[PDB]
Parts: sequence; C-alpha cells; structure tokens
Amino acid sequence: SLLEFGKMILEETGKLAIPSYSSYGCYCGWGGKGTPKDATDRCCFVHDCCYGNLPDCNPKSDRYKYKRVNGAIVCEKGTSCENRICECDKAAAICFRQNLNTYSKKYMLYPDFLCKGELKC
Ligand SMILES: COc1ccc2c(c1)c(CC(=O)O)c(C)n2C(=O)c1ccc(Cl)cc1
Ligand SMILES: CS(=O)(=O)Nc1ccc([N+](=O)[O-])cc1Oc1ccccc1
Repeated sequence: SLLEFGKMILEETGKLAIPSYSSYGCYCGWGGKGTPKDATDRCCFVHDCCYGNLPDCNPKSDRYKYKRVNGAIVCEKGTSCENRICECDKAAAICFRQNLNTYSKKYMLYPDFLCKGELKC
C-alpha cells in the first residue's frame, strides 16, 4: 500500500511522499509518458517500471511489512505479490535517498505538456 511506501520515503529522505514526491517531474506520482527530467524522476520511472512486472498485484492497496536491520530496509515474508512489491519500494526509497542532493523544486507540480517523448521500461 501507499501507506508503507510513504513511510519508507519519509524515513529515508525526511521529506513527505505527498507532496514532495506525488507530483514531481514526469513520473513521480502520475506515471504516463515522457522523458524523466532527472535522477529522482528516473527513480520514479524505474519504479513505475517495477510495478509493471507484477500485472496481477495491487501495489497501491496490498500491505506488506518491513523492518530496519540497523538502517537497512528488510522486507518480511508475506504473499509473493507482497514480497515483490516491497522490493520495488525499497529501491525507490534508496534511489531517492541517493539523489536528494539533486532533488529540484522546479519540478514540483510539473505540467503534463512538458512530458513527451518515448521510454520503454
Ligand atoms: C506501468 O505502471 C503501473 C502498472 C500497473 C499498476 C500501476 C502502475 C499502479 C500504481 C499507479 O501507477 O498508480 C497499480 C495499482 N497498478 C495495478 O494495480 C495494475 C492492476 C491490473 C493491471 Cl491489468 C495493471 C496494473
Ligand atoms: C497512487 S496515486 O493515486 O497516483 N496518488 C498517490 C501517489 C503517491 C502517494 N504516496 O504516498 O507516495 C499517495 C497517493 O494517493 C493518496 C492521496 C491521499 C492520501 C493517501 C494516498
């Protein structure tokens, strides 16, 4: 569920998923199309890409459980949809953490028309 992801995001970056990440660039939050504007945007692209490999799971509403082993995010055994979802979120969390230094606010609330071009996952 978005609950676990959002929390994972906040612990990791200290920023709130909504709104620091729900509308960022071309891929954070909406998905659809375009060329990721930047590293964080790529994190969302590869994320939207991750959920794409689980066609029969429900990322937004299926709740999984994780723990921190000293700072590490550790997904706990759950259904397999739950496990594979959790891994996809950990990546994003990490990825965001790895590029906070270039998170730019000129991408917050980015208008859709500026998002065009192709990208295949
Ligand atoms: C390309 O990226 C995707 C693909 C599928 C997705 C999502 C994002 C999100 C999250 C979102 O992008 O809001 C949800 C909840 N998806 C599904 O549950 C889903 C369920 C049935 C089918 Cl047939 C296809 C997808
Ligand atoms: C997945 S969505 O429909 O594209 N919108 C949405 C996007 C991201 C997040 N979130 O917490 O990262 C939360 C989101 O939706 C919420 C809005 C209000 C309260 C809880 C979740």
